[PDB]
Amino acid sequence: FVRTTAEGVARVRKSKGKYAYLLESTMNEYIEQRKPCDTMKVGGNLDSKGYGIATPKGSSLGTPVNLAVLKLSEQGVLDKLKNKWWYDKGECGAKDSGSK
Amino acid sequence: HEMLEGNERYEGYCVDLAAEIAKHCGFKYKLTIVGDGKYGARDADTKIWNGMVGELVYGKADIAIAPLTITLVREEVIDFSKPFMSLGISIMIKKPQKSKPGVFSFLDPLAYEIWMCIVFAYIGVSVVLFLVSIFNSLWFSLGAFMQQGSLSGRIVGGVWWFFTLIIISSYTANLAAFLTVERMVSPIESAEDLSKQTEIAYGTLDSGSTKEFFRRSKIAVFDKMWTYMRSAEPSVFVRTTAEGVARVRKSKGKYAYLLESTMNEYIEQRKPCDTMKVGGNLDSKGYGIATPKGSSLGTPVNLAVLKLSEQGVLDKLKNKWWYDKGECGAKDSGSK
Amino acid sequence: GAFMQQGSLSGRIVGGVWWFFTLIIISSYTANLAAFLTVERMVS
Amino acid sequence: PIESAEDLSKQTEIAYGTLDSGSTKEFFRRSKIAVFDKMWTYMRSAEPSV
Amino acid sequence: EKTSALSLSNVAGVFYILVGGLGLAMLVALIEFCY
Ligand SMILES: CCN(CC)Cc1cccc(CCc2nc3ccc(F)cc3c(=O)n2-c2ccccc2Cl)n1
Repeated sequence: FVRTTAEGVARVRKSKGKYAYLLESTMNEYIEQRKPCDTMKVGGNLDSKGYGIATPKGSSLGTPVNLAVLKLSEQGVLDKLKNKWWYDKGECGAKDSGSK
Repeated sequence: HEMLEGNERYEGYCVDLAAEIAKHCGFKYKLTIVGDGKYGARDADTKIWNGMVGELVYGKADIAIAPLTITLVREEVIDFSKPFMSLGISIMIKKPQKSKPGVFSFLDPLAYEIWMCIVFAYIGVSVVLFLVSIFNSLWFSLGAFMQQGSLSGRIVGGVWWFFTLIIISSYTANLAAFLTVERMVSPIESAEDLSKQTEIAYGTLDSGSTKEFFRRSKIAVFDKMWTYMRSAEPSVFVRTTAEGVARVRKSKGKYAYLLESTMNEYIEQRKPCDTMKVGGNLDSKGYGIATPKGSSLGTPVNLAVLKLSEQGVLDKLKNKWWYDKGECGAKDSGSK
Repeated sequence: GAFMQQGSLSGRIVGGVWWFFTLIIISSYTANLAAFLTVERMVS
Repeated sequence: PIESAEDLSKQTEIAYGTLDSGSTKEFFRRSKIAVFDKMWTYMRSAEPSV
Repeated sequence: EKTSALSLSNVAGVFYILVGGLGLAMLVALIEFCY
């Protein structure tokens, strides 16, 4: 086990292919697209969780923001935004891994 | 099903979930089948809801536990619980690399006509060494054949040496080609690479959430898939989900079908185990338990669903009816 | 001493079919060695 | 690379860039084509400055 | 996917230079038997 998430990434880079690390797919997918492009996500996810937008109970902003998030997903916004900051903004391109 | 009666009549994932829901709340439930189906939709003209979602708004049921899509149009009329099962649109293709070893392929690069043509040159040179110089001359001509190849006999082995040199080189050269070309393979490619080539066709369901995703999608990769399937002839769509599954099996690996990962993973685990989910999901979505708005069951049920996910229950129930009871239990762990 | 330089009438067909067998392997050895030097695959 | 614009967008070994202030740069910006928008996103976030 | 295969029409190019050498081998054999 490692102290921080920062030490967990660096240990894989200095293990000569003899150490693995387990973490959420989002952070793992992002690290995959940042130099020097030596890590990789392999295999499917182990469990079903997610991220959400939190609101104090009984607040007016509650119900609308919840509905608004569902509109973004069905309008392809959330998928586009993730594609924009993970892969587009990424330094190791998505096409770099597809025979270059 | 004929001899039994009541809740035990049915079995399934949500059936087991129905109890685990009732255990963390404490209520005597009853499993009713929807009278029409179609999950939950709203008509254009009359604007009357139908299906399971309708039996919640109209008070005919008290809760809807099923693989119910968490869409916005349904969230406006019923309170969804958090997702008990994350999923997305996926790809389904046939089982590749079905062929072929055997001694008939032992004479493939050098074509069928050349293995029967090289033998005309061997006996044609073993009969010329009979002349230029029956049991010791064929042994002497064969003793010169294995080691490559008078002034009359020296040019026989000199020209035969060129001829045998060309064939072994054109044999070795072409043999690397079939191995370099094999070394490309997809095999097994991503969702974007499926759109690039048009040798293997692909499509979705003719009327459903899967087709509409590609319609208004403004992403380049998915719009390129949409403009292809829209103009594709013959029609790449299918009428029902059963047809789309069957069409992949009978296309010799030259057709693909796109559908939700849940329904894709389940066909992977049923006979005759020739389908396979490839690549990751396309979009983010999940199923939820619907309740009537303002109902006292609401927030308690939502809290209970979070309890089942983190305790490891919803992951266990997923594995149970998919992989454990699955008829292709051996075709999953050793398929790669 | 007959094996290093490739391969009576009974001893000639022995050195001939052996020469044909070893010719296949050394060619299939070279042909596959080129394929793995052209396309480098990455084993997970 | 083969002589084409899509073959230039598909790889990032040989980098590419335009002028800092001109009609050349503004074309890629508001272009709504699949081939050209990918080139814009790359040049927009390429580091160091192309 | 090639499947380029091997062409018999081009293999004949060396089958004709060989039989040409076999025909030349019969022309040199006769001049050795005379002198
Ligand atoms: C693996 C899928 N194959 C399609 C049947 C691809 C293919 C197509 C044409 C030819 C080949 C290679 C065939 C082959 N030819 C030989 C000729 C002479 C000889 F001494 C040996 C071989 C030979 O071992 N092969 C072969 C067959 C199957 C796998 C590997 C090889 Cl090298 N493979």
